[PDB]
Amino acid sequence: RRWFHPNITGVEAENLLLTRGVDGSFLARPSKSNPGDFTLSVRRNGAVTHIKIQNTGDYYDLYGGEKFATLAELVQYYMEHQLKEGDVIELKYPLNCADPTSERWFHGHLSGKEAEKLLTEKGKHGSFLVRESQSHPGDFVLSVRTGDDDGKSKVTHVMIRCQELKYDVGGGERFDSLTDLVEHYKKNPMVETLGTVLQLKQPLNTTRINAAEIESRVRELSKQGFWEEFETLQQQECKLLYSRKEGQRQENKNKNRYKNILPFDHTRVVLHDGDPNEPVSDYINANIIMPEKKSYIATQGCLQNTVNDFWRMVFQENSRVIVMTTKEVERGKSKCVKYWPDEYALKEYGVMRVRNVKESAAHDYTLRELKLSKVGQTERTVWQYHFRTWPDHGVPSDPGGVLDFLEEVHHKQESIMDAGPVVVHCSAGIGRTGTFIVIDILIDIIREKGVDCDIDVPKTIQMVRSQRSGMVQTEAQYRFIYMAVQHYIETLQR
Ligand SMILES: Cn1cc2c(Cl)c(-c3c[nH]c4nc(N5[C@@H]6CC[C@H]5C[C@@H](N)C6)cnc34)ccc2n1
Repeated sequence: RRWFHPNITGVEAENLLLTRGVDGSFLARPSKSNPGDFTLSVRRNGAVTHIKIQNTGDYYDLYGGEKFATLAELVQYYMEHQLKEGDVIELKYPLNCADPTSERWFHGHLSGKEAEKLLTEKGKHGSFLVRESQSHPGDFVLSVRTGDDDGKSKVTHVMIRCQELKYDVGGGERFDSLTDLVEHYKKNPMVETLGTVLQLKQPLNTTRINAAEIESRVRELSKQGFWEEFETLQQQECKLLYSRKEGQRQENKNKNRYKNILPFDHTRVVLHDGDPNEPVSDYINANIIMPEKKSYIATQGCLQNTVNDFWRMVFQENSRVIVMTTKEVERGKSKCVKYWPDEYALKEYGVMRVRNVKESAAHDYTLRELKLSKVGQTERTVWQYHFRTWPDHGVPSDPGGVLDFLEEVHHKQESIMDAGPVVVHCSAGIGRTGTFIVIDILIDIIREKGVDCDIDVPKTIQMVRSQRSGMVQTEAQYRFIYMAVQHYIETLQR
């Protein structure tokens, strides 16, 4: 993902493309002044075009292009394909960024003893970091722990010289960036004169906190670090380009809200017992999310033609609780089509039958008590929690309403013996959906253990993002997750 440049200006972008690129060269970059705006900058015919990519919380919307779950999936699509102003714009040659500050292992500011302490306390064999030299202004230091799991372990420091914007460990190959240097010694470890192999197995973990000390961390990230932690998470999304072939089948194209926002094959919900008189009846744009007790299905808002599939899914998976994350309509646009009957009414949805027994309004949500059964047979109650007050852009300014909602959703789920996964949906089913599920996982840990458990917010998101594309869309959602955790801890504290 070296084609993303976190700290580049528009003019820097043009200059790089003109001086270091050719026709078909391209890079992506943030706007500083605009929080979820991105720019795809592309060279064509000796000039540079800039293409806006907007993300308000639900998807990356490329101007004159499609909607995507991640910038990595966006770039892969166009590099393997179609993008137009109405002339075609080709993405051929990624223009690679040398900037180290979005790498997990980069801690510019760290001193020598502080890096030793951190590796001593948090680190294990093969834990490493790169820091700026304090003794040699402009050089870097590689600091690596090796040993058993005393004096059976040690920290080694390797000096990294910077000569003419190339990095080296004192001999051999000179690398054009610290990333290229680290990737080379990750793959081909340095061996000390006396045998020790300085293996670079994992970056030092600096994001795992004890839950009690959330307020400390939020304060620090608020000085921001929030943006820096988030971009470092985003850099890792290139590890998550898993196959989505079932969703790409012609038979399944019009079962997807957005043609290119698709379920990973390895976690998609497979529907059995379908209409035998219809070719592909096993597909819904939905994934199982298994925290790595309570599981989830993350899915899109229904289309007219997928409402029947949605109820087949709820019934098959034994789900008893549905969370809806959007109004039916927002900004005059359909965000989640109505798939339930009016209050007191009864409807058939293919082979499934649903009664709406009772609706109950709360401040931030409406609860619908639905009864689901198969025609001709099986009845169970499905409790649908329809969150109604999420703003149309951005995130809520206070997390109390979301937390009070998830607390109630949690207790409903826990009250029903052997209930299946909690269904969480609407819109594309990645942004708000991913935000609600992550908050839910984190608060669950804390509810079971207490204020003195360890959480790792970015680790948790990456784990959920490995099970559905782009779960948690924006920096604002990312910040909102930390705020919700912070707030939960305070209400529990006393
Ligand atoms: C499997 N897995 C993936 C993970 C990722 Cl992506 C992170 C993570 C996200 N953002 C970070 N920011 C970090 N920080 C700031 C400040 C210093 C350090 C480095 C970088 N300069 C940004 C560290 N880890 C992270 C943490 C745990 C993970 N587990």
